[PDB]
Amino acid sequence: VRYSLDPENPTKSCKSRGSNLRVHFKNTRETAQAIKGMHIRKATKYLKDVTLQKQCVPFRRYNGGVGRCAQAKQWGWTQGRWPKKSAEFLLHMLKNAESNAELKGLDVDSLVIEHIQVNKAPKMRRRTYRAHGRINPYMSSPCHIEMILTEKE
Amino acid sequence: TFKTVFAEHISDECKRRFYKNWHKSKKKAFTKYCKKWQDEDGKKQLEKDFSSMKKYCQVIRVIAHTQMRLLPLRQKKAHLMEIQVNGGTVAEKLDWARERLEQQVPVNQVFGQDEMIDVIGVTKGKGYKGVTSRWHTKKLPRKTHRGL
Amino acid sequence: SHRKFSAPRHGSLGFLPRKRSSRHRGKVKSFPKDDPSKPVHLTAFLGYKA
Amino acid sequence: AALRPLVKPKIVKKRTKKFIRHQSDRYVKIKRNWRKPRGIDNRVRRRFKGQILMPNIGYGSNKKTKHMLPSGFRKFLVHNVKELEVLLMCNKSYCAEIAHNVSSKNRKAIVERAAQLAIRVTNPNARLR
Amino acid sequence: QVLVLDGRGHLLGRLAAIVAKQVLLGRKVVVVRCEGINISGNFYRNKLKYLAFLRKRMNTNPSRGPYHFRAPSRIFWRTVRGMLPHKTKRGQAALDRLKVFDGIPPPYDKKKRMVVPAALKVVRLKPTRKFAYLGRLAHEVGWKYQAVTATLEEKRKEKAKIHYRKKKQLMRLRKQAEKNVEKKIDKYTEVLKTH
Amino acid sequence: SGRLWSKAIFAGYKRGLRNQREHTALLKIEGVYARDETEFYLGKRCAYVYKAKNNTVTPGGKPNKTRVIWGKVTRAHGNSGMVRAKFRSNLPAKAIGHRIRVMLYPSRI
RNA sequence: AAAUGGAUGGCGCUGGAGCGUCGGGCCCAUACCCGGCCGUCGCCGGCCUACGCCGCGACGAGUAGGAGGGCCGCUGCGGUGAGCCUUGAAGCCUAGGGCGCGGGCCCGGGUGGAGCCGCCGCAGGUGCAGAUCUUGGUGGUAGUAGCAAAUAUUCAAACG
RNA sequence: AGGCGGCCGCCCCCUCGCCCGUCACGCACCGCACGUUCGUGGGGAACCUGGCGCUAAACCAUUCGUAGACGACCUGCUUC
Ligand SMILES: [Mg+2]
Ligand SMILES: [Mg+2]
Ligand SMILES: [Mg+2]
Ligand SMILES: [Mg+2]
Ligand SMILES: [Mg+2]
Ligand SMILES: [Mg+2]
Ligand SMILES: [Mg+2]
Ligand SMILES: [Mg+2]
Ligand SMILES: [Mg+2]
Ligand SMILES: [Mg+2]
Ligand SMILES: [Mg+2]
Ligand SMILES: [Mg+2]
Ligand SMILES: [Mg+2]
Ligand SMILES: [Mg+2]
Ligand SMILES: [Mg+2]
Ligand SMILES: [Mg+2]
Ligand SMILES: [Mg+2]
Ligand SMILES: [Mg+2]
Ligand SMILES: [Mg+2]
Ligand SMILES: [Mg+2]
Ligand SMILES: [Mg+2]
Ligand SMILES: [Mg+2]
Ligand SMILES: [Mg+2]
Repeated sequence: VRYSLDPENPTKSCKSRGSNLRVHFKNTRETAQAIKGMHIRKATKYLKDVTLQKQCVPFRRYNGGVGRCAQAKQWGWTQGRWPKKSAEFLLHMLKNAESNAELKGLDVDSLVIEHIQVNKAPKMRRRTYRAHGRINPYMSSPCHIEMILTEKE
Repeated sequence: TFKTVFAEHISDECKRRFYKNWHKSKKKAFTKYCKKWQDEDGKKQLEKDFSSMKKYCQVIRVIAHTQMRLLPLRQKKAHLMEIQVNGGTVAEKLDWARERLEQQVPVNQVFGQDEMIDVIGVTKGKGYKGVTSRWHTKKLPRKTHRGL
Repeated sequence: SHRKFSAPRHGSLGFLPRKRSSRHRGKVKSFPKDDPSKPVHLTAFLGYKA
Repeated sequence: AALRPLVKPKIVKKRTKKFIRHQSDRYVKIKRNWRKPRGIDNRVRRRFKGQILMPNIGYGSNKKTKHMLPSGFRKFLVHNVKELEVLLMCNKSYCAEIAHNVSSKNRKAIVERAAQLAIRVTNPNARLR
Repeated sequence: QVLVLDGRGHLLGRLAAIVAKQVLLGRKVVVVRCEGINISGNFYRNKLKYLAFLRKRMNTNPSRGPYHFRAPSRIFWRTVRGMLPHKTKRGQAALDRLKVFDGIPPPYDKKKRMVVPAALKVVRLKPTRKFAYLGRLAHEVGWKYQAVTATLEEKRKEKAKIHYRKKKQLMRLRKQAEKNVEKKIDKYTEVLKTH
Repeated sequence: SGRLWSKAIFAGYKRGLRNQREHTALLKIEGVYARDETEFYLGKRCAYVYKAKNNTVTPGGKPNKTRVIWGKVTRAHGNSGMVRAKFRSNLPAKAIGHRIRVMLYPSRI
């Protein structure tokens, strides 16, 4: 499999992938824009604080009908939400990226996330029952997740 | 607003008004200004201001605050005001203000009995309520589908 | 059209921008006009409703 | 600086825009090819100013300089050696151009034979090792 | 570069026309003393026209719609808005080039002030016609700053009277100097070629 | 030292009310306020001078930010001394209200 | 004297930017003139693809409709190109280079992995924006409405 | 809506700080544009340099309830 953004040098770079994992695409995109470009220890502390709701994740693009929070003013934005499950899956992907840095034998402290990406996946269909005896589909929207991490100097 | 002059000492209640988080703040508001009052070269630049203030201004407003130590509230922040002095000429108004800097002003010194005196405040809070409780409009009768 | 029973209109339109105030200490919109004849005095106070 | 053909004048094209189809900007199910709008209301047919311009016979180029490359030759496609050797008589007006499905092994032999016969080849240095 | 125009005894529409044409070409023009602009016609009709203009407003939300400026500088500025193509991004740069000031600012206390002759009351109005004062009109309609502007204008006229005596003193000294001698070697050539 | 060119302000295009004619320009030119006055300026040349962040020149010494579009005066235009002009490439129409140099080129005294 | 706030177009305009009489200049449409270029038509000319070649002159709008031309295009068939290709064809993409007034085409670059085209004739189920078109897919609406008929759960431990 | 304007006393130099006249060179780049400018323009990223100083404040977490649909708003949180 390939990756968008072939990195600057694969010697100092490690990478990770997630294929067909049951999350929401929109929540994972809005939390990936929160993570992207931050150091890895700050990102791990951040995604441990998201699941305990001490610090939030801003919503920027998919901002429809999302209520306000006080914690959003760190990001210069007015709308925030605390996705548990997206933060858990992205924490697991960061742990896999940590283990791949361990296998390639790098400086485990000074990684940053140079590139991250989330895109939609082939969705699965259930169905509901709406009035006058009608059927309407009820479909998920899982995502594929790429991340490319690079050593800071 | 021409220029503002504050007094030689500023109490902790006013400093707590200037700050937001007194627990976090290092109290550093108004130290260099009091040092300007203290030193002699500061006074020369300071006494030049009251010479200019007599010359141009129509209105002099005096900044004061409440003593929160006497009150049984929990707030402990002094509220600041502007109080326009409606006395005579600007010279004696400014002499009155510099004569009474850092003094207490009792209520009996300004108001008097039987004086018809207006009140300005902020009303009660009743929250985001509806039309019939806001504008005192009339209820629709019982038979109305979707709301009365 | 021609409502057939004219009512005094509810509320006042003069107070229309109904709004939480920008300040909870009630500021003074205007102080009364001075004269040079009177001796020097003040015109305001703070108070606490009990 | 290759062959410098005969006298070719300052070519005028009268418009260089390759005229677009009406409402092809608004959709992507309309490709960019021109097609005569035959509506009963259409502003392009009514020729309102500020709308697009229909191609017609007035925009045509000069018969002296029709089908002229800016180098000064008229182009002519070629597959192999014999069809290259037909231009042995008229090289100073008609340039050769090797077709896209000619392989490199025969393509270098064609460009070498053209270099002997002094015939302009407009894409001589593509698809090499 | 800057055309500093006076406003006493000019006409509203004429001065607006000349400023509006000069501002589209780039010469940055500043209209000073806006309160002294005279409007032709009887000023009862002038307040009647501007009062009906106040009556013209949107009935659904008066915040969105016709802003009725009351200061006379803003009156003249709205009149020049009505004559420049402001919805285009040409006239918006033109209005940003244009500046206007009721009263006189401290740079324009001392900068020299031009007077447009094609817009003067003296030139345009046949003398038995009635005119207006835009200061009178603005004080009747909502501009609450006449009593400040009158005081400041008295103050600056008092300062200009103390400057003019000094300048006339210098000119008396230089004509005493030209009454003295030994400039006359050059003055024959100068009178031959237009002193 | 000293300025050799006369000052002129680009006023717009030759136009009707609705449509323009972009192959010709108009020039309000300072010091000229009469049809009789705008006769000396026929046949002179005009140049538009501007800046660009690439570095391209003519024999004026060294590479500069400066670029210039040339052209020349055709004929008088109206009573108010305004002057038609034709350039080699048409105007950017950025220059409405920006000064176009009128040079003392073809002097005919 | 009429209902939302508004219309000599607006701003405005009074030794006029109004009314009536006029003058001298000045502005400009695809109209006119001059000049270039394309096509149609006509009148020819030459014993130079004679279905080509030049020359002259007048003219060119257009729905319903009618003809002519198309070295415009798709798919197949006989003939032909000592056609083209595993040293890379078809198809696809392309801020690349061009041609034609266009229908469209040619080359460059990258994918791609086994067939493809030019010309002269021939034959068609032969060219898409629509038909509340058919089938297949995906958006905005949107992480929103909504997971509320019948009272109700709480603590500790265990396996994990 | 003021930072430019002016005076005085001292400081190292100019007595060509301007006109008329004598004298000879300076790139004379051999016909040619975008030249002269207010510019030691305006803004941002950094690099070495001497001198003068400075050692914070928001927002969150929490608490209040004069305020709240959520935000927003009023407040408290010194080791006495
Ligand atoms: Mg909501
Ligand atoms: Mg259901
Ligand atoms: Mg059923
Ligand atoms: Mg309440
Ligand atoms: Mg009912
Ligand atoms: Mg007020
Ligand atoms: Mg019709
Ligand atoms: Mg009217
Ligand atoms: Mg036709
Ligand atoms: Mg295969
Ligand atoms: Mg083909
Ligand atoms: Mg093909
Ligand atoms: Mg078939
Ligand atoms: Mg069919
Ligand atoms: Mg279709
Ligand atoms: Mg159709
Ligand atoms: Mg349909
Ligand atoms: Mg469908
Ligand atoms: Mg859908
Ligand atoms: Mg809702
Ligand atoms: Mg919901
Ligand atoms: Mg239920
Ligand atoms: Mg366990």
